[PDB]
Amino acid sequence: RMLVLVLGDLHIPHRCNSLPAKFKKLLVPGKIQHILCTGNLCTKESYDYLKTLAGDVHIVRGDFDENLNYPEQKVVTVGQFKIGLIHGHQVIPWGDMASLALLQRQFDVDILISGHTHKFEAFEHENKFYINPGSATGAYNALETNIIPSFVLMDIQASTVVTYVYQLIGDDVKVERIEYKKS
Ligand SMILES: [Mn+2]
Ligand SMILES: [Mn+2]
Ligand SMILES: [Mn+2]
Repeated sequence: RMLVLVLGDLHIPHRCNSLPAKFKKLLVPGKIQHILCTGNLCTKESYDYLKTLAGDVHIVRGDFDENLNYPEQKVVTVGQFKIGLIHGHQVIPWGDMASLALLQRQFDVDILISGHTHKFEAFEHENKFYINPGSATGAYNALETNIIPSFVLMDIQASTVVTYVYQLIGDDVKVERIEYKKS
């Protein structure tokens, strides 16, 4: 059993001063084994925060993120799951076959994670799982202001992943539980 935090698009401090208090209340050191961050933290402060939560922090570079030592994309292995991580503002030209061939690697995973849109999605398709954790600070994107702050915890065990989506909907924290099993 491994617990994974999936979040991103915090945009601190430029669109948000910090993670929603109600979310910080839920995140304590010593629980989570891995953090996958879709980028757009926008500062070392947040990275340092995440490192207090878990040692194994995988983050990728989002549009305009300062750090260069952040890979654009990665494939991580947790349990028996290959997990692909990319910010999601790449938006690749089809006709560029070479880049396309490289992409194969990112599509050939059990769990695909990306961000950028600040809009949460989670669903299983053809024995793969797709997650967009949305914005943990509910930061606005260029398209709209009312973004439900959300993040995801994945509990991974063997060939099963239970994904818990947390959303700050007004006053309260709502949780949907989504089960994904690989065959
Ligand atoms: Mn963003
Ligand atoms: Mn972005
Ligand atoms: Mn299944």
